[PDB]
Amino acid sequence: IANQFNSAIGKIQDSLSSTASALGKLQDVVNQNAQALNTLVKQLSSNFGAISSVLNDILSRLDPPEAEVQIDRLITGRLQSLQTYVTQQLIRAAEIRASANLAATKMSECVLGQSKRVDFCGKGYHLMSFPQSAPHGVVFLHVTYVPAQEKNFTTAPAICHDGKAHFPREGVFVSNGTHWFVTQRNFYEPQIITTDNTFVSGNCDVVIGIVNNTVYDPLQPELDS
Amino acid sequence: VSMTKTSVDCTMYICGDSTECSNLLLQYGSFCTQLNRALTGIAVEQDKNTQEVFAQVKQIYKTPPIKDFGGFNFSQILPDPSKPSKRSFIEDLLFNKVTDLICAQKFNGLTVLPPLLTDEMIAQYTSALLAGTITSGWTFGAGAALQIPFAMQMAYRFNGIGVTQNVLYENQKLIANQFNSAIGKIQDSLSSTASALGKLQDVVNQNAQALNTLVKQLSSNFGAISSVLNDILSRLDPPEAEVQIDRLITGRLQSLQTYVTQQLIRAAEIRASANLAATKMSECVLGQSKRVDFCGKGYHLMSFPQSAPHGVVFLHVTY
Amino acid sequence: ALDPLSETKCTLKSFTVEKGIYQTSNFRVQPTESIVRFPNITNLCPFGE
Amino acid sequence: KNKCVNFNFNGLTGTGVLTESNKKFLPFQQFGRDIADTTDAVRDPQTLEILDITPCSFGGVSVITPGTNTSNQVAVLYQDVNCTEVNVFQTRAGCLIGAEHVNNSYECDIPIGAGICASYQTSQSIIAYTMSLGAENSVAYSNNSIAIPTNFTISVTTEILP
Repeated sequence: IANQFNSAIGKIQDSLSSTASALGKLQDVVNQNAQALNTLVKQLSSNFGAISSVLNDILSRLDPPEAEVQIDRLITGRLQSLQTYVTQQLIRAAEIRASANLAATKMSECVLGQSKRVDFCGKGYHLMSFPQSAPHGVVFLHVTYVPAQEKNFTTAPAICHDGKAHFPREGVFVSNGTHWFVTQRNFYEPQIITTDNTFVSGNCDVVIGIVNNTVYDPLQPELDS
Repeated sequence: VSMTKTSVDCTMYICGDSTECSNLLLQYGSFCTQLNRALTGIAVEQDKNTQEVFAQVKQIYKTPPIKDFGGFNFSQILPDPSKPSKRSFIEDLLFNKVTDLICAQKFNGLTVLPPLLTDEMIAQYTSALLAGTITSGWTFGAGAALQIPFAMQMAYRFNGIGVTQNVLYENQKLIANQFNSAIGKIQDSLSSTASALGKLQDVVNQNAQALNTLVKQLSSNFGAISSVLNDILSRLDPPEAEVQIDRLITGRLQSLQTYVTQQLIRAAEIRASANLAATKMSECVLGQSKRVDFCGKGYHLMSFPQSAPHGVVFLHVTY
Repeated sequence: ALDPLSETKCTLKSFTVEKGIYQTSNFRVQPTESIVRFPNITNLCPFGE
Repeated sequence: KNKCVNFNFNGLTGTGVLTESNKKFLPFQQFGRDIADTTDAVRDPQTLEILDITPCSFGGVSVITPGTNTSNQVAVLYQDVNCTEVNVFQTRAGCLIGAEHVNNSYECDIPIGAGICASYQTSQSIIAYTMSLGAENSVAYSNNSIAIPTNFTISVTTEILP
């Protein structure tokens, strides 16, 4: 597990070093902010129907009355530009605030404790997460348990030993063709079927698909001793 | 999940069939380009929402021809290959119960960009997710697909909510009838009640109203002698025609800016809704969620998504 | 106006075009000829009065 | 008729395509309007006949090109319009030129529309193909069979949120 974790960390390091598009999510915010700032700055060059786009040029050419009309047009244009920029900034800030609340939840759940939410901390069963400081954002290294290899095995919902159905307490019953063994869904580790690992409910005539097998009794060797 | 994709041509919409009007827009400068880019970004964000919500796996799953799920009848939710477009019986009402204007809007500069993902492909994504849930349960989204009988999947889901799975194998016959009755009741309610999809109908109505208002604002005088650029060009001299066209451009640009701002706000709302839908798909549909009432009233067991126009409908199974 | 690449470069105001799809402008159709149809009136208005 | 021309009818000036109209106007009605209230159809003052007015410039134009550092090849996409002016192909998104249609489905590289994506792949050129939904996997389903993983790998997933 430690070797796999180290290999994954090294792979992430190499991908970040080579592929810069991995941070494209923050690059998009940076590019949008830069584009908005550049557009707002450039709008100062727009005439907006006035004779000139420079306030000083208008002030140095026309009389106070005509200069007033020209400056009124210029101010209307610049105020519209400012209002559009502020609206775009407010919308982007609301989006980034929603993302920041999501990131705070992601931290509090994944990193601090353990999160049972599916895919909230990333694909696979989550174990822990490691935040990483990034410009105008944060990068999370999500550690998850992903099964690699699987093999099909015969299973049965219950075991019929003495006419009373036995159900797993945890995991599932599996068989490789020799005997029925107990293992968890997420991992393969056969265990001897026994009362401590099961419980008695119903009967063998109610459960559908039940099979017959011997259930080990831990008290049997002790009682005979 | 997704909002109607519209790419309003700020050039054609205002200065359609006018050259002096375009020259005047050049004086204003970057508003036209900024609005076009904002609408393109809105479309891109809607496509991203669709991809993030509908696509949760890297593979496509199909149910076997022989189906033995312990009594449940998923034919209502599963796709029907006989139809010209793959879809389930429930999806028929979802698409049919949600609603020329399009040609008129297009002639006015309102370009309706088709979604990057077609309804047929949305149906295929839904079918793949349903097949994964039915066969592999919650294991197909967490890694390599693991085949598990549906009865044992329900047993584990009951164990996760505090109900011992022994109840399942005892009630397997009655629970099948309960689920079938619930599915039939949902089908009947959707067929009779067209307001069930009112949530998506509201989004459709908002988009239609915004587009109609934007189109109608063209006919408004906006303080000018006439609302038609051609009439101004054929009536007034370049000096006065320019003043009238400037008034019309100011009015139409204010209308378009208001439309774009409101559409961006609606797109933010749709993005929040799509994030919620993706979270629900990941938790309720793919796996199991312990969140109370997040997947619906009662103790959630599993959810079966269904495709709807400009959105998605989730069938949440609860105890 | 040389090729679609140059049009995209001008639209983006940059010579570096990232991979993807971009919208530059609309599809324009120039009118073939000017058509005039007016009512047939052979009487001049009475400007004398 | 059947051509984009600049028309001046009864003092109304505009650009559009003139075609025979299937709409029936009343004897007194002369000027028709669409849903948007713009010009829809008019009656010729000399020879009474209804002509539909369709504004020209159908659809839009889009450019599909890869990174300039890779190649300068481009493909022009016309939105919701068939190939009129014009490697001339058609797809769900409209007339597409400069891209080679390929039946094989691949991962979406450059979105086109209506489930169509384009990519620059092999002596390489832009191609058009149906968007791939992922590798097709058929998981066997049986009541008595289950899959229990025999091995596991701990992987770290990189996620970025502003």
